[PDB]
Order: sequence, then structure tokens, then C-alpha cells
Amino acid sequence: MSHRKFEHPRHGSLGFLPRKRCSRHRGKVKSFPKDDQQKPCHLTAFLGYKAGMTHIVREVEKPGSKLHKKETCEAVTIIETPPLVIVGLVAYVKTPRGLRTLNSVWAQHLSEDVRRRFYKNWCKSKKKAFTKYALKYDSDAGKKEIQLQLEKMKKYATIVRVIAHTQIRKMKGLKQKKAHLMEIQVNGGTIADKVDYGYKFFEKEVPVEAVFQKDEMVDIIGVTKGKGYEGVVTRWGVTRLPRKTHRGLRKVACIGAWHPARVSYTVARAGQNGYHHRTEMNKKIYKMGKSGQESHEACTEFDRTEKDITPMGGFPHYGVVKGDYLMIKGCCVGPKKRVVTLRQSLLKQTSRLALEEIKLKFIDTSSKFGHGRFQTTDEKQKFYGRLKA
Amino acid sequence: MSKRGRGGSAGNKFRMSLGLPVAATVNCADNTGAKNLYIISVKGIKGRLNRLPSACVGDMVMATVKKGKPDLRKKVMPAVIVRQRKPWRRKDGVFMYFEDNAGVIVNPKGEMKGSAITGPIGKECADLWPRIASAANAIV
RNA sequence: GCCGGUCCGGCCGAAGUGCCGCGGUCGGCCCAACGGGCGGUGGAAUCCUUUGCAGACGAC
RNA sequence: CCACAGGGAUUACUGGCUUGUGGCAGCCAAGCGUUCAUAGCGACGUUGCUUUUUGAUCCUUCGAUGUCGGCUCUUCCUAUCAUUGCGAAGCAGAAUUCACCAAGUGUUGGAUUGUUCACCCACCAAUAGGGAACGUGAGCUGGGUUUAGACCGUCGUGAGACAGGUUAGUUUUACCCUACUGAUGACAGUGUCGCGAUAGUAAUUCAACCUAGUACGAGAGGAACCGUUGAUUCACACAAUUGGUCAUCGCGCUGGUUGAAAAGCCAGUGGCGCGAAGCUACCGUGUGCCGGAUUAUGACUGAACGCCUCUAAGUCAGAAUCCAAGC
RNA sequence: AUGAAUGAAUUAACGAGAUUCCCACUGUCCCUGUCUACUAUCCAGCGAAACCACAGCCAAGGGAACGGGCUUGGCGGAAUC
RNA sequence: GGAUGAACCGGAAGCCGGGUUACGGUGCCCAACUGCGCGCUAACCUAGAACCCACAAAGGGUGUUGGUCGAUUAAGACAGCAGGACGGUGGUCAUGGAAGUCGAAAUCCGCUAAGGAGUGUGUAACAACUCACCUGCCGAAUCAACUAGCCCCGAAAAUGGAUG
RNA sequence: UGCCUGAGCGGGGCGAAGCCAGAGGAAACUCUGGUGGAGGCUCGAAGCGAUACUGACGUGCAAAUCGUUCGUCUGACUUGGGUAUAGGGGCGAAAGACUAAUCGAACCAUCUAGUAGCUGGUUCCCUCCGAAGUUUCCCUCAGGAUAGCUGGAGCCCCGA
RNA sequence: GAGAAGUCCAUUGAACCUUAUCAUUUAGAGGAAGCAGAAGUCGUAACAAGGUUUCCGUAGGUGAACCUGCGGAAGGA
RNA sequence: UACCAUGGUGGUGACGGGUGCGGAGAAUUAGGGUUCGAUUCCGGAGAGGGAGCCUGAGAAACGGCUACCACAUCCAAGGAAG
RNA sequence: UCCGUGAUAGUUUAAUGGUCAGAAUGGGCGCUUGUCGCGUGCCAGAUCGGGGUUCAAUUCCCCGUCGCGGAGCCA
RNA sequence: AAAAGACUUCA
Repeated sequence: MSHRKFEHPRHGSLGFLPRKRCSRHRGKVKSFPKDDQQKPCHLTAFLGYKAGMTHIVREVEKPGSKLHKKETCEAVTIIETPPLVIVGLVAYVKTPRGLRTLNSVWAQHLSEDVRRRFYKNWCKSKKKAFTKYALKYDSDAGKKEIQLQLEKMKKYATIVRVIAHTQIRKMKGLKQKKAHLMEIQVNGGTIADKVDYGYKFFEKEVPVEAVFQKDEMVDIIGVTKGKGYEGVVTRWGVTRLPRKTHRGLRKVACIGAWHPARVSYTVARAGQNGYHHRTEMNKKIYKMGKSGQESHEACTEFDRTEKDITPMGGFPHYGVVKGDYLMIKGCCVGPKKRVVTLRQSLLKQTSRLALEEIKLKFIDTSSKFGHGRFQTTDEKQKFYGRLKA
Repeated sequence: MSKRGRGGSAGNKFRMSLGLPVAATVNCADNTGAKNLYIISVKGIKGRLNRLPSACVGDMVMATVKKGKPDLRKKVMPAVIVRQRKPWRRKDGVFMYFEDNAGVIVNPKGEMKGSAITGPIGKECADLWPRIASAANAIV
């Protein structure tokens, strides 16, 4: 050996380490899908805030196995994804020291949004008329400065990127009023056309509906829920130590061997847990829509039935969804009311995975827990109530 | 390559949480004459450090006869798990559980070693082992 | 004639960084890269208070 | 039953030297394998490598190096058990047998025994071996060993003794430095968004279906590649559902108490019985890749040596491994 | 290398005595979770000891053959919780 | 001086100053040569007197250089490619069977310019093709053998790579 | 450990002596109901003891403590006070147990500044020369002893 | 005036599980040697006053058949 | 079933246990007894095990129900069904 | 495994001073006796294996195989 | 008033 003996896989990953506070509260992508499609109408990412979880029934697809064709449940995360202001076009250069931004062209209108951008972001909580953000030049003197910058940019072939922010007062459950700034790359066809489309995209907002199609495979990036500080069992998934009693209980035995007389970095030790960056890949985007006013929702008998995307009474500790929304398959990183960023899937084959969509039957809507379903149930509850309902 | 062989199934089709570990005692769902089994092993699990092999609905098992046929007390014989008290989650999304934990004792051919069943079988087991299924009075 | 700051602009430069030219002006044949002043002319954040998506304190 | 002065001047003991012993290898190849040294098996003899058994020594400690075994937890080697790619066969399939490259990931759960070791049982793809002060007591455990009590056997006149067996028989310390995990944190003209030198690693494997009752085969039996499904194992994450909890809060029922019902108290830190948001896992539920360069090897073009030759100058492919892809 | 008052055998009752089996049961275990309490943490106040020749990075090597420091290599923004 | 280093080398030391040296060293770290003439190695062999410390053997190697000796050569070699071989007689033994081609005699000649009773492939056995020798085409060295150097091979270990 | 003299043991369970009735037998004595209650008896309070977590504590609350568990609890019991027996002696249901935190021989003071071939330490400068780790003896090998190795101080004038 | 489904109290008063025990069929913890076949060993008891006359209660004790102490008997000299 | 009395029975066998229907009768044997007790005649009893009920003059019902259990059966597998 | 302690005929077991070896039982042969047995006369060893010393070794040393006893702490 | 024991099976 030496020992022992009866030997195990080692608990809790090393590619998911350091298990440590993330530097900022809002996730940050180090790489993007490739330019293999349409021009910078294709913004390479979008953002929202996680509302909770709901659930869906869908008409499926596969055929190889025993259960088939037909209705299934699959689990859903709801995100409120209001339209986000692409404020400015950022010009990145390839250099042999990495990318370097050159100059940035700005819309005429961010204007509570830059005051929110000056709130941690910069600091001191926005009361009588401050921080300050610089004003625009005289119009077409400043537009010729900008269009001379466009000239250099669109001759020397900049790898085009966008500054965008979340106009947060379109969410309700964070009762908070502050903008969240991000760097999103713009990807597409040829580089001149790519600058042109990015220019025509900063001089007006962008919704989810212009970057992601329903069913599409999206990589979702967030920062985990924080615990605080923890021991090894709930921070790396190590065993409790068993006897009835013991002068150490949830403990590692040795944090090394006699040699190495120095505790290795790879040993499972206590510390902070949660608030970790993560990219979680290949999420099938089951619906995008709006409370209304886009759809409709679902249909009367049948396909399947009308359900506003909230559980009634609201998503616990969030709120009521009532705006633009994104239903994403399964888990999505974070708590509830945290910035989550969505990016087109990185793994270009490009393939299966998903392909075909998948009739929305139920959303869930609930109405359940002692009562339900909506409409006829609410009528039935009101009959038994009757002065407090 | 594998020392042989067969048994380890096909895609079940559903999700089961393991309910019967090593040394668990279990109903015999046939009339072979066995009438209480003891589970020793599962055809196809691999475990780890300090932890019991546990078995579930649809596993092909070896079990030994704690009560039961003359061919049986204290023979060690193959078996299939037909019912379990710990919930199973279907593709639809319903959870099913049974009253009892039960298996049938099986031939190396995968047929029952008894003439007839007792109690229901989950259809999921019946799919997998169709010569257990074609003795089954009720399928759920 | 030959050089040195300059007004006004372009090319590597994609930053830091530089150079080189159409028409003239202050000049020739100490202090560049840093600075340290006596002087003229000219155009924010921590805290606080209440909270948390955050949290042992601090931090966010 | 001990005590004292000392000694690592000298033992047990860990370490170090050695490496006879042990483990593994090469060479040679008598010989056996129907015939055939080299599919396989392989003696005598012979040269080595390892340092992980044993022995030897007495360098280190006796103003003190905590013992065996176990557990958990990190890391490694390769002489590779499986998995990848290979070559040969006494490789018809096909189970296989031997061997090459190769350490990425796996290498289990139990019955007896303190055991290490080992025996046994079902498993498995297979359930590899070897180091890290026999890794691991300022972690644990405390069964053996190894105090003081006692029995038996053997020996002894006896006290008492045994590498003879047995029952009982204790586990101290508040971390100064250092190490890492995790949180803070000046200089500099500012906050924020970023880049990315570089640092860590994430996917492993199985079953079954398509193919096909085909190939191959007298027959018996019984394959492959993709294409499909699912699950063992690992990782990250969320909590719609199912499952736990639920010492917010509201109900049944005591005993005793506030005169009495009514409304309350105490009986644990919830009297007991019944159940939620949040947190969580019963594997709850969601999410895990082509290209480039190589090894062994199989080839192309090809001389030295007019021929032949896979390589020597050049080149085409080729591993779960390397780089990238990617966090 | 059993053996008869160094007592042999045998044996009901008794036992915080030694070993083993079964049913009942169960968080010991699969495999961990939530929850209470007092600690912890932070605040005011009170206020200690052990210990201390020593400055105090890692990998190798060397050396009385088990280096925080020699030697060569490699790393390190202090301070503080 | 030897990376470090009780006992290896130089050297035996009052203190200081200057000069020149010893051992050993002269690409940088590090003063001082990227010194000269020549030759071998391409494995990163390899930067090493000595050392518990620097390993590498028996045995093997058309890697490469070098030395030598014998024989064969323009009375034409070595190799390759191409071309010639009738008859005695289907060679005597032995044996289902050799009959060129299991095993074992025996290897001569007529007829001939060359032309062995034959080198490897055969079918149960019977069935054909090549080849000894000789010749052309080609044109220059070839082959045998001793000896030696270096390198290569044998060559697997444990926290991380080095001759400091 | 003994002696003297006091004191303490909720409550419950089981049911020995033997005798009544009812009943049998010639007697002997027997059956069934029943009464009464014996006990180093049982389950357990005051009280005693101290098995287990091999827990908590382990510079403690404590120089052996705390919590929960467990044993005894009318007896060879427990316990207050008055009180015997004193150091190779006492006391011991005998373990080398116990004799004021001290027991295979108490504590105190003295002899006493024991004695140690063993460990440790032994305090100002400089100069000239400069070691031995070998040999015999020795109850001798961790020492002595006697040369061997040294060094000073004097006296004199060969030697490879 | 009749009085459906029906719900309650009381009673006769099923069947599974709670006893606890007895019985039967059984097997069986572990263990004693009662008879037997002929093909065994040990001694020679009893069998003739059996070479110590038999038998008997009783205890002791012996390889065992048995022996003997005490008392009794004649199925005994 | 209330209340009051504590009883009543058994050495002529009570209470209890086991038993490979009771009578009319069968078989024997010269007679006496032994044996046998049954299918038939007669009376009683039970209809898979057990309790209860309606109906009807009469049932506590093999060819009625209720319905627990035991066990077969039908299934368009809901429920019936003996 | 260390210190102690032995061996002699088929079997159990005496013995010496260096020159000399026994017993009992068992067994082999007769006699008892009709025949066995009880009894009665008669008989018969390389002193464990092994080497050395000496005039002469069963006897005196050294080794070894076996069978015995007795020790083997403080873990 | 006695030293002293045995003596295969079926016929």
C-alpha cells in the first residue's frame, strides 16, 4: 500500500476551487460563442433576475424507450427578464497583451440608469441631485468626434463589445431601483457589418426576444447562494466521524501526512462557502413571453390552459412576476433576486441536445396546496368565505 | 472482457430510490414455497468505502431463503425485486410506492421459478423481465 | 545654407508611445526622464438611518 | 510493587547503512508443448534493479522518538487488476491466454479474527500492488501488545518465571511561529468595466436496444461500428415536485394550579400527539466536447549497402494519456 | 503440558462477571439533514498561565545518517480576523 | 579549492601592506578565453579525481569513425534485372511414399559453346516454375575477417525538474 | 478493625411455620378453600455503593469534580459521638489495601555538610611549548594503578 | 296516517392481534448405557458343601463378575 | 336478570382426561359372556369453520340470507361469484 | 529460542575404580497336564548416533537427533 | 478339616 484499503474518490472537486467569495455580485463571462451566424442583432448574452421555480407540462419528444410521445412534466426556473439598455458600443483590440478597449460610443439616453450606475458601482446613496455623470457635447460636433472614432474602429477591425445594464424599476420583487452594468460581446458575420449592427443596436433598447429563441440552448451564469463560513462536511461533502462520542466530531483526521509537514491546498478544510461563480451549460429555454402583453398565454381546451406565471400569493420571498419573463429548464444558479446572465451555448457541433420544441401544455400557476385550479376554484372559495375573500 | 454474464437489464424507464440494503428481509411474491427472503447482492451496482449495496424495484438480486421451499430453506438463489415501500418516481411525475417490499425467485434464464405470483407487480419490472410479467395477475 | 520649441495636420499606434510634412514665427551653427517652489494669466467616499440578493467582525 | 544515578558509551523501538533474505527483471536456453527451445510453459547457471519482508550493524534519540491494527483525510509510484490504443497465439467465432504503450479515472460491500495477513460469500468492468516517520493519537479509536488484580497449564524447594493462554484494567495542553483554507488590506490621480501572464480541475464506466439470431461456424454458439435509450460512480447546482425538518403559529388530551366554566400557567432547553416558509436529500430534481501533437504500433516515400528496408534525412496515421477546446 | 479437598465431575437458584444466537426495536449504519439550548462572534467591564537562547517561506540536496535557518533552486505587498 | 561538507587537494596562519603564485579554474551567475591547431559524439550523452553521496552489469548493437589482414577485379568483379540447362534416367537404398524437393547411395558422363543426378515454392501420392554452372545488361570497386573508440541498448519508485 | 452507646431504613410484592372450615381415612395422615406471616428474600424511598458514556472537565467548581446510567437497601446493613490498637509495629472478609493529600514500611526532627568508578557546573589578560584516546596489573573494562604522550625548572658540555 | 336512506345508547354477540399455559403429530440442545447377534477381550464369581455354603435387607466400598461388616433365614452344611 | 342466602357434589368414583353416534341390532359360542354398535330401521346432530336473522304453522335452513375467516372462480379485471 | 536433565537386550528399567556389563518382564526350548494356563528347570545384547584422547574407553571429553523440566519482566 | 483358574459354534 501503504494504506488504505478500501480506498475512495476524493470528496468535492478541485476544478471548483477556490471555494471563496466572488469579487463582484454580478456574474462575468470570460469567453463567448463564436461568430458563425447573423450580425450584432446577435448580442451574445442577456440578463435577468431569478424569481423562483415553477414547473411545466409539455408535449415531449422522443421514441427509443418505453414511456413515449405525449405529455410530461419537466421542472422550470422563472426569471424576470425585462428589456435591457444596450447603452454603448465598446471597441476591443487584439494586442499581444490581450484585448484592450479603445473608445466607446454612447446613446443620447441613459439618465437615471447612470445615476444608479454610480451606486456601488460608485457609492453614497443618491439623494439631493448627485453623483455626477458628464453631459453630451454639442450635438454634431460630438457625433463627428464619435464618427471619426467609428472611422478608426471600422477600418482597423475592433472585436466589437456592448456595455449594457438592467433597467431595474421594471422588476418589482427587488423593490430596489438600481441598474446593473455588464460587458456583453457582440458576435455575427463580417466585422464592418458587425460594427454597423452594433451601432444601430445601441441607439435603442433590446428585449430577450431579439437574442434568444424559445427552446434554444442557453448557458446560464450566476453566483451561488452564500452560506457564510463552514466545516468540511457541508462545504466539501466529507463524512461525519462515528463513535458515540469523540473529542472531535465533524473533523478531518490529519490535514496531511507527516511529510508533507505543511498542509496541502487540496485537503478539505473549513472556510467560506457559497457565493461562488458558476457557468451552468445547455439549458433549454422553455418559454419567453410577457404577462401579457406579447402572448396570449396558453389557450382554452386544448393544447393546454391559461396560467399566469406566478403561484398566487407570490413566489416566496420574491414577489409577483408580472412583466417580461423567461422560463429556463431545471436549476439555475443563485438564491432568489440575484443577477443571472444567459449566453448562447458554447459547444458548437451544433447538434442534439434539443432541436425540436415541445408544445407548452401547463405552466404551474398554483393554485394547489388545499385549493385549486384557478377560476372555478376561486369562485368556489368565495362562496364559502365570504367577507374576507 | 466480462466474465459472463447477462442481466443488468435495459432502461427501466423511471427513477427509484433504493430501499433494501444488504441483510434486508423481504417478502417472496411467488408460490415456490419460499415465504421470506434475505438479500445479499445486486446484479450490477458498484458501491464504495464504508457503504451498503442497496437494491430496488427492477434489480436482479441474489437472495437466500430465511423462510420457505425444500429446494429452498437456506438455499441461495437468484431473485427479482417486484415491490418496495420506498417511493419510485415515474416519467409522468407521479410517485408510486407499494404496501410491501417483495421479490420473486428466478431462474438463470430470467423466468420465475414458481408457478404463479402473489400481489401486484410494477409495470416497469414487467417490461424489463417479460417472463416475470407473464405470470403477473396485476400490473401497476 | 544646415539644425531646435512653435502654430496646423497625417502615419506606425490598437493602447502606452512615437515620428514626419504642405505656409509662417521665437531662435542657434545646460539641465532631456523626473522633479520642488516664489509667482502671472485662464477654465468623492466612509460614516448616518432602516434593511438585505449579502453576512462571525470587517466586507458586500 | 518498585526506586535512584546515568547512558543512545548499549537493547526493543522509528530513522539511516547493507541487502544475504524478500520482490521484481535481463541474459543464456537444457527442456516440454503430437512435430515445433522462444503460442505458452521453462530448470541449471549467470548478471542486476528495488528498498515495500526478514536478517545484519550499531551512526541517531534514552533532561522521552507515544505502540500495533483500524478509521478518515490529502498526495504520490508503476513492476497496470479494469478501462483506451496495441502486438502474438497452440487468435474460425467466441470465452480467452501472453505480452507492448499507458498512472486520466476506478479498484467495492459483507461473514470469522484485535489482527496486518489471510480464508470465505455474493457482487464487479475489475474489485492491482507499492511509498508518504509500517502517512495519519497537540484527529479519533482503543480490540491486541505492554504496568499494578486474578485463574489455568508448564517450570521452580521458594520468592517467582514463560515468544504460554485467559478475564479486568487511564488517552493531558487555552496555538507563540510557521502551513494552508477562508475574510480583511495600503502605495498609485478616481470608481467601475475589463484583459489575461499565469494558477486549480470533470467527467469516468456499465447495461441494453439498432445492427443480428447477421458475420464466423458442421453444428453448438455467437461478435463489431455508429445510431439510440437508460443507469452504476463522481461533480456543480437548485428546492416547481416528492421526502425530512418545521422548539412562527393554531388544534386534541392529561396531572396539578389561577373560585369555577371561559382564557391561561408549569411538566426541557417542544408536556405529549397533528402540520408551514426557509434550509435541506430520500441519487428529489436540473446540467457534464472536436481539433493538434505523440507512445506502442501499423504504413508511405527511402538511402547508407545498385537489391531489401516503416526511419536514418522526409512523411501518413495512431492511446481513457499530452495540448487545445472549457470552467 | 487434564484429573480427583494442589479437589474431579456435575449441577438448580443468584450475577453492573466472560463468549454466542434469536425476536422485538431503533439514526450505530445507507447518509446525512433541520431544529433547541449554552457556548462561539461582536460590545462594556474584569482580567490570568503554560511558554519564550533564536529571525522564522517552499522544493531538493547536504549534514551526527529526521533542517523554520547551510547549499542551490523556486516563491513572497505588510498588517490584521 | 570540492555547491553545501571534521579528516580529499593546495596550504600549516602573529598583524598589516603590496607583489606573484599553488590547487583548481577562465560562457553567465563569477575575477578571468565565448583561446589556438586537430579529431570524435547529437544522446541534452554531457559539464564527474576521491564520497553512504558521483551507479550501472552479464550480455548485445550494418550507429558512426578508424586501423589492419586475406581473397575477389577492366583475363569485368559484389548486387539487381534479364537469359541458356538434352539424355542415360520417374538416382540406388529404404518405405503408403521421393519420383530433385520425409529419411538415407551417390554424384559420373555422352552428347556440348555454357548445360549440377539441383536452390527454395507443390499434391495424400500423380501434376509445374525458378535455380547450379554459364552468359548479357551495368561499370568499380567488392567481400571476408581481426582490432579499437565513443555512442546506443540492457535502464522501474515513490511532495517538484536540474551537471551548484 | 474492634468496643461502648445512640440514631436511620416510604411503600409495595412473594409467601415458609402451623391451624380453621369444608371434606377423606380405622389410624396414619391426606385434598381443597383459607389465614397468618418467615427471609444475609424480591421491586424500590432515606441511606449506602460506584458499573457505563471508556461522555463533560482535564492551568477544573474539584490535587479525582459534574450529569445522566447502574448495584444494595432488615441486614455479615448504614451511620453520629465517646473511644482501643502506632511504625517491620498496628489494622486488613489479605488488594501489599489502609495508618491526615505522604505506605513493598507514616510523618517530623536529628545523625547530615551521607555517600555517587555517575550527570551538571567551576568566574581576569598574555606568553613559550603543546597532548593522550596506547601497554601491564587490578571485583578489571563509565575507575584505579604504572609506564607509555606532554610540559615546566635546574645542570653539562654529541647527534644523522 | 304510513314511513325510505339513515345516526346514536343498550344487549346477544363473528374474526385478526393480546395473553399466559396445557394437549397432539414432530424434529431436537446435550447426555445415561437397558436388552440383543456371533464373530471379541477380561477374570472364574454363581453351577457339585463351586474349592470362602447360598441367599438377603442394609450401608460402605471394589475393574467386574463382586467382596465384606451386621443381623436374619434354611429354598444350607 | 336484580336482591337476599353462601352454597350444592364426590372413597357407591362427583369435577376432569383419553377413546384406531346411542338404541333396534350384527358376529360368536352348547350355554356364559366376550365382541361390535356402523352403512339400513329409529332418535339426535351438521352441511368449508363459527355466530346471528328474516321468511314461513313449523328452519335457527346442503338446493335462502347476512357476513368475518378458509379455499377454488368470473372479469370488457368496476364489481359479482360459490 | 537460553540455563538445567537424561538414553544400556523385544520392553521397563541397575551399574564401574579406565582393563570387569545387568536384573525383571517379555521371548525362544523342554517338563508339567488329556489340552491350555499356573508352576518347574534350560537359554540369548554393535550400553542412542558420532568422532577424539589413551598401554587398555560401557566407563573420560566434544558435537547432535529425541524426550524432559525451568525461565523468558517494564510493553 | 481342602494350593490350584480356563476349556470356540452347530449338531
